[PDB]
Amino acid sequence: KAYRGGHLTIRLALGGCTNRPFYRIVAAHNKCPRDGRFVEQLGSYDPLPNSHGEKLVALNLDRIRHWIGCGAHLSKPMEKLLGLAGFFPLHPMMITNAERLRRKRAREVLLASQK
Amino acid sequence: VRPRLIAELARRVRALREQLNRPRDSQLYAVDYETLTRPFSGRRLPVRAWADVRRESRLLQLLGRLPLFGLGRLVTRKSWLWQHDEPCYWRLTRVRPDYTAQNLDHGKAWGILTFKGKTESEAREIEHVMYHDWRLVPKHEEEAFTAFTPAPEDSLASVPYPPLLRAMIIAERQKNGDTSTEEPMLNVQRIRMEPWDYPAKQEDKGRAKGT
Amino acid sequence: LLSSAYVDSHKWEAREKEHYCLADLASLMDKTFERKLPVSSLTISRLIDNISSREEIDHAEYYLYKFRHSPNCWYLRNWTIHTWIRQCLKYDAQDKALYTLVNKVQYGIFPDNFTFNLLMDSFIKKENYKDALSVVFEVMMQEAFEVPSTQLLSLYVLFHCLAKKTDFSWEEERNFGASLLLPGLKQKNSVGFSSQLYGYALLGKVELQQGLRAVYHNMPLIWKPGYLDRALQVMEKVAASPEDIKLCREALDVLGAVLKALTSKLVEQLDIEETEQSKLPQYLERFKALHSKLQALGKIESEGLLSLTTQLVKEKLSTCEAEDIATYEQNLQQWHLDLVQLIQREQQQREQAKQEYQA
Amino acid sequence: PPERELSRLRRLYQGHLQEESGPPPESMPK
Repeated sequence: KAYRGGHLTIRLALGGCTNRPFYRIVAAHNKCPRDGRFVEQLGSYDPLPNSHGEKLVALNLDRIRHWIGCGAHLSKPMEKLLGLAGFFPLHPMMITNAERLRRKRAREVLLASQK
Repeated sequence: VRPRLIAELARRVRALREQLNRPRDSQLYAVDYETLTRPFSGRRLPVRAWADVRRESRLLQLLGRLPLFGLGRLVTRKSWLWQHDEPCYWRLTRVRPDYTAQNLDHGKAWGILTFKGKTESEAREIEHVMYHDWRLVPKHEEEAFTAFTPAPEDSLASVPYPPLLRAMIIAERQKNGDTSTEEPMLNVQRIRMEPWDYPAKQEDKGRAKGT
Repeated sequence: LLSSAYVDSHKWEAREKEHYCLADLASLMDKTFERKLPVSSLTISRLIDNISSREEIDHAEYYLYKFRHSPNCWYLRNWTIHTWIRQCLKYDAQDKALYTLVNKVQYGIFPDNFTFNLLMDSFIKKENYKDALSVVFEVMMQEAFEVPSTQLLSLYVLFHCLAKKTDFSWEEERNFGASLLLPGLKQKNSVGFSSQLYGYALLGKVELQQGLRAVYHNMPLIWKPGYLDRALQVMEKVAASPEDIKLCREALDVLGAVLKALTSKLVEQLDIEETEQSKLPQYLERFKALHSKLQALGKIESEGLLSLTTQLVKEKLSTCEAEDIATYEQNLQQWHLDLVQLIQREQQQREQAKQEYQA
Repeated sequence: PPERELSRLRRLYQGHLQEESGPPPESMPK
């Protein structure tokens, strides 16, 4: 199928059931549906903690590098996941959110002290 | 396959009618200053431009008042003047006015760019000519305006690898027998960071379609 | 002020011209325009050459307007603008020349310095200093003070008009300040420095009362604050100048009056920078200290601005006129060569087109 | 950031500014 323009992107396709999400990290044409046709599955991400209190992320790093070297873009959640893995630098927005949460918690602690 | 000739005829007719009914700059880039909407389409301009649209001048609103449409004069932008301290300007070389405009205040321009004191080699088409953001450098001020001392632009030559990728590089190095203690390192000298407001290529840009 | 030789029209009237009826050329332009086709610069040049009456000036105005609003507006040649101004002067139509000059956007009249001087001097001879001042302001708007003759004439007109003006608006402040700063910066004498000081004072008053945008918007002026500071720098420079350069008492009085009156929308400046309204008292202190210094050094001139400009004109206008006349004759020769080239080119296309047509 | 850059931003965003935030807490508040 020929799309007008478009590009490959590595992103998260949502599967699982209601109230139980699961993600497949896939390289797909950006114009394709979220859970539709893809070029290759590059990993998985279970966002729910398991019995060991862990969020399991599988990354096919050889193929991720290959597809990035073939001109594939990255969705922002995928960049954040790769930053958490140590494969990429921590995304700026994660740092900014961490600082914002620090400031909010400091404000709450100051409220507690004031009371 | 049954030939589809009506489709071809329609395509050719549409192409001919679009290249004969081209909307002009005076029509496309006119603005109603009271409501800040384009009369051609009726679409409102973004809020962050409103004040400038009421205060600043378009490029050819300046060039129409000059001999030869101001070829060779220096033109800067309000946004550049606010954003950057180093001189940013265009040296005009070619101007194509929109003769259909009543005040000849629309058209296209070409020139050589100096951005943050760094001058380019060749002259290319100027973008954002229709923006209300343009100022003309007075002749008696050019010497003071163009003055710039290039500061030492010594930035980082290299950066560390991300933790996991560094670990893999080192692990592969040790597996292949090499025992070097030198840190894996990413070269960033050839990755030059262009400011987001640097002029883009107006030649590659599109145009609003007549309708 | 300009001699008869400067304003003499004999050499222009001796140019080679192809005779046409303006009706025929007007009809050909009309057809070309209704067909949405471009008109040559040669056609409008011929039309402007062949004006032969005061009604033909009215028609040539209309066709200048239409050429300006045509695809080849940029190609309006300088000899055509000079000839348009010459014809307007010849058939007692200075008002029409001024109308096309002020609405230069609609008509494309961008004269050279010789033509500005011709128009301004005609107005001065007829003692029409209001229209001469209008021409001075049009010179200022086009930043055409590159020739000393224009500078001297403009300064004379400006000081003449200022000697008799009391009720005085802010747009007028801006215009007079720019028109006195631009020629003043090019004159390295007492007239030039006094004009610089006076114009900086006026522009600083405009900046302080109405805002800096009121100063620089649609003007040949910079968008940096500190015009009163620049006036004080003019005073400081004069304090450290050779013996000959002095400063007129009238310009100093104007600056003092402006400061004494001043000390009695989007924000364009950074909030870390000090405003001019917060510097006015230091401007007063500096003005008084510098006034005392200049009075001690004998660098204050008592002659009025108008009289001292008058003697400067009587001293230098002759040489400036000689230089201008030489350049003017060179320009006439070059214009003749270019016009014959254009005529040859169009004759060639017509012949080639007929050759193609016979096939 | 330097004060000049902050002033430049305050000029760029006249009337649409929120309270300027200082350096964040060094550690996560408890």
